[PDB]
Amino acid sequence: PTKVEAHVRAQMAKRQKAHEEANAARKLTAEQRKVKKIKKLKEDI
Amino acid sequence: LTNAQRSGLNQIPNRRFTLWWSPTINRANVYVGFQVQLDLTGIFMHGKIPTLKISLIQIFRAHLWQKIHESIVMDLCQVFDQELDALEIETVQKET
Amino acid sequence: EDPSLLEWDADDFRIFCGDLGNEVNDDILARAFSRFPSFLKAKVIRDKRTGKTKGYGFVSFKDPSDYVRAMREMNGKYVGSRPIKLRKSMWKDRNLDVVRKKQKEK
Amino acid sequence: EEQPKQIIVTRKGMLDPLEVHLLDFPNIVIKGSELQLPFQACLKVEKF
Amino acid sequence: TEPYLSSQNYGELFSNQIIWFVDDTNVYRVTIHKTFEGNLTTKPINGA
Amino acid sequence: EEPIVNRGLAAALLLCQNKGLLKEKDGYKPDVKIEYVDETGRKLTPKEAFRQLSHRFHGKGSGKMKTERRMKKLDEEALLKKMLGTVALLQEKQKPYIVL
RNA sequence: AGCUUUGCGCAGUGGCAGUAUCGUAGCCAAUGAGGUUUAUCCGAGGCGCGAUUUGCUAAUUGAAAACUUCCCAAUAGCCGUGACGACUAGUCGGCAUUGGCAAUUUUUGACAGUCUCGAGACUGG
Repeated sequence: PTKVEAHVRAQMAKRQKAHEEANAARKLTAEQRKVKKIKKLKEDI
Repeated sequence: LTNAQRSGLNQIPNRRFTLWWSPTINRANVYVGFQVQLDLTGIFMHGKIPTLKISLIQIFRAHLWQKIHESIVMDLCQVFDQELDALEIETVQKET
Repeated sequence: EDPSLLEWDADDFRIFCGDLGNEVNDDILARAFSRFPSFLKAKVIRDKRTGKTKGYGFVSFKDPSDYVRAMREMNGKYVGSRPIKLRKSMWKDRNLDVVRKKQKEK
Repeated sequence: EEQPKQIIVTRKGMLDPLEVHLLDFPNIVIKGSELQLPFQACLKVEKF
Repeated sequence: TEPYLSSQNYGELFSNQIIWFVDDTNVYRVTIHKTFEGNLTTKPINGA
Repeated sequence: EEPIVNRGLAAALLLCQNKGLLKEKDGYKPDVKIEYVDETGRKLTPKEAFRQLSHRFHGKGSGKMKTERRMKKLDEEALLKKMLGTVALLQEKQKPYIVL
């Protein structure tokens, strides 16, 4: 019984890994947070 | 389902009734003969009983009459090959 | 391994049409799909020693964008005298069912 | 390989639904039992 | 209707043909719990 | 409960019975056996004996997919009847209730 | 810089799914739907009609369940016998097929079980 849900364990690891991939890209890497915090704080004086 | 399909679904028990009482309805005393032999089947149908024609065609569909005759012929020759020498038979011949 | 599957492939996609009228359609199918996607190759499976059509036929299209519109529009469309039924081609040959058997045990 | 081909119901009111729900498996045999086996004793052991 | 599993037919349980027993008695079970002043509850518990 | 007793046969019969594994004519008994078999020697179901008869009658057998299903079905019977408890015991001894 | 709220979108774990989820082009609806509780109070959708994609796999009937078969003929150890051949009526080698190959020296089984520290003992009542 360990073999079939070991396959599906590798596949759900693939699935959770793909969720973490789609969160890994589109992440505001290190400075896109900085430019969006800037465009939040720097108004249109 | 449609009104015509409900009609046909209620005529289904007439089909099983006609097929049930077929040996005494489809005889020659009951309907004087205009004996139409059923196609690819050895049944004669005294009287146009179209419900019985549909039921007996659906029984003998896909050449069941010829398959019955072929199976009986080949099983009988299987019997005659099983009992060849002890009836003093040289061989059998399934005729063409 | 029949030596006739190699006349359509250019990595192109094949639509499978079946339920076709065996009295006709030898080139009627080509005629009907011809407007879509420029001169192409569309066969009909007419078996030998008989000259009778086995039903099904394979129309190979240049695009899988072309394919979706063709499939959706000509599904059940009156062609010769029977409405065509459309599915995707199998081509389960040796080099893919060996891979399928290797994917079975994994 | 691990599916059974003979299934024995202890309580007699289950073989008739088992006939219905196992028509995908006509290879299996659904018989009743004259001997009933106390599997509520399995409930009585603390682990189960 | 198959011969029910008697005490003279149970010897067929142990040949090579794989056999299952389905005891469905303990599936739906309850506990009936009183407090004296007020009312009385019945808690459906898990079964097997 | 019966052991196959060494120097003894009858205990094996009491085991297998418990397990339920059991014109001037010629003048003679013609034991007609009418039997339907495939090429492998298996005793044939009358539905599939009629199917073999009708394949030979119509001259057109099954397709490829139904022959795949039928052949894989026959070796499913062959693989089944030629025989996870030890794997369950080894998985339980690794840690008792293997919940699926 | 970190925390965090709200709304929306994406994916994931789980749960639910015919008193559930929606469509509404027909009408009505914050210019108030719908209100028996608390009514000089509450505040959101309501009534009807109409619904409940796609891929994979299994199983059944059926002749056939849709991806480019059956049948006939022949070929693929020894003791005897027949010729051919070789060596002196006898012997030997190869070839061929017109009978046989479970009764002590072989190929149709004196084997099987037990016990003791590579070696022996016991039983087959």
